[PDB]
Amino acid sequence: MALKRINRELADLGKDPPSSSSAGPVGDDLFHWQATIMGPADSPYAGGVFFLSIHFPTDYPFKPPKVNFTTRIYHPNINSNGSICLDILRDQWSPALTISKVLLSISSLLTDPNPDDPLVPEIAHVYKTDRSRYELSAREWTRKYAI
Amino acid sequence: MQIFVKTLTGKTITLEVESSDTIDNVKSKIQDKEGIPPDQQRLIFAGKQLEDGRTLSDYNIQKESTLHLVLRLRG
Amino acid sequence: SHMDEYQRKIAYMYDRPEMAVNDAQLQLKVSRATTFEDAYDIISKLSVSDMKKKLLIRFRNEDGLDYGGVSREFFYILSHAIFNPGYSLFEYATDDNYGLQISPLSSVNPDFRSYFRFVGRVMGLAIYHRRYLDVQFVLPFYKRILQKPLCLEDVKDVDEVYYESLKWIKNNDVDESLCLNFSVEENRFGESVTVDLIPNGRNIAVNNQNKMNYLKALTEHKLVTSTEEQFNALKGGLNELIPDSVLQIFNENELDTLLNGKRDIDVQDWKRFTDYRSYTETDDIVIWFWELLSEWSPEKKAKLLQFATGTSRLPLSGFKDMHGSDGPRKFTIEKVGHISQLPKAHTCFNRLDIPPYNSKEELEQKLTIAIQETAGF
Repeated sequence: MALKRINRELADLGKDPPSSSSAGPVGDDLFHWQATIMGPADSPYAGGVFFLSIHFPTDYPFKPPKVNFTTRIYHPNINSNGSICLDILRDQWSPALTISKVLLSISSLLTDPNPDDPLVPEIAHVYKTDRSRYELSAREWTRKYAI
Repeated sequence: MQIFVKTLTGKTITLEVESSDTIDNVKSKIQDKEGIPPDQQRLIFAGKQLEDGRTLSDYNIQKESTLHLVLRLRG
Repeated sequence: SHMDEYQRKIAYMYDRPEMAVNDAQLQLKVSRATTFEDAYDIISKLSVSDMKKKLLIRFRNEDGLDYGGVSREFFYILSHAIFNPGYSLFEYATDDNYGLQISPLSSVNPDFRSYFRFVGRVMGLAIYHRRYLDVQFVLPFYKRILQKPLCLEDVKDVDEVYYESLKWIKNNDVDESLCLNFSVEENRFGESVTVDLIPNGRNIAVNNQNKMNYLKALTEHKLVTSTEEQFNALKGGLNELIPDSVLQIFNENELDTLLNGKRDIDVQDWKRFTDYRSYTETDDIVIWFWELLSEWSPEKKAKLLQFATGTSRLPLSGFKDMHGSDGPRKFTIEKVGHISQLPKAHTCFNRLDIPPYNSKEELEQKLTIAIQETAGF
């Protein structure tokens, strides 16, 4: 049940992809995927490319996958190690969700950072107090790392 | 008018509202039709999150507008 | 009152003629460092008649009085040794929700039956001689020991997300978009192997007319069929001393109390293994917080722990080996927010944001109000 579903997800991505984000098994191991996210053009991360590592647990689709960032991003909800626990992947998970919905949710999160879950309190404070400084810092980081 | 909502599982919801109707009224209608509390409802239109205290026309919502229900931010 | 009825049951159980100890004394000597090896060497050879005599325990090269405390310390060490997941016998149900259960991989050993019979003998010895372990299994384990039917709700104790997904499948309809079928993939030492819930199960898709049978088979396989031989050996070892007609007067909670005593959360370990952000050990909001945690009942402490971390269960070694959503993440106290706001909790990071209040009464009121909706123990 944990392999036919993953094959179906890969086939669906190979037919009608989001055309911006991409996914693929690393070498030949269906339980370890690489993903690429294009920075949204309406957010300070525009022009950047981000890489994600997705681990599919054996209990898939009952248990959500584990996604971790690889490139550092100045975000109030992404820490230095780059871990996102957002409820689609820890609490609000149902078997009907696919891996493309997760990527769409993350690409939406890269535009509306959460203020009330200050995973990085310094960055959250900068965001809540000095919006212009926050956006300038985010663009500086995106130029610095995401290239 | 009529608007369309795509949920997490692919279910499509049709809502009979008006652009002058407030966000609170639309969320109340959605809760009545589905049972999802308005606070837990995160509807994205044109890549932006709608907020209470306003109307649909305040977000440039028109006939047969498409909304996507997404998951709340916890990070 | 639950406590009075439980005491009546305990007295009736220990007054039975088939659970009466003898007068001769059995001296059981174990070295402190190698507790597990010597315990398995001695216990796994004792006769049932020998195990019913008075249990006298003396650690090697440690002469002292109050043998009761020595025996209690020995049972604590043995229970924290044999049930430790690193020994590849038991395992946590989930990393972020610490619940012990029999590990399916434990079958890799050439003879797991001897080890699990030893574990059963240890548990029977602990119950028989009025000594408490300190492990905390999951409710399905106790329901199995008493031979109770296991249903879907029992998966809630084991894994919350798994139970939520199963309930989702039960409630909403299932299409062909979900490529679900009667087979479970298990990764045993790298290689992934497929187990058929029903014969020729990998070629049967779960329509809307099969999802109930699919849920039944999944629950049975997850909770029972994966650990048949090992649990059979363990229960044989346990029933060697305690006849099954005696255990079947309790339930899944009274048996837990009998095995582990009254569950409590230590405060000294909690204080010694916490960290602060923007706070210092000499700050008033910390000393007041620890005084309040000192003079609190165990139920409210468990409620606070579940409110902050997310679960009311602790790892086998206290707060030292505490895991978060992403990895090791000890209990953290942070100064975040305005005075008026209630204390908040980030569960996936084990963080408690406590604003800088002005008096201990205010902190007590805010902290008691902020955890009302939480349920502990």
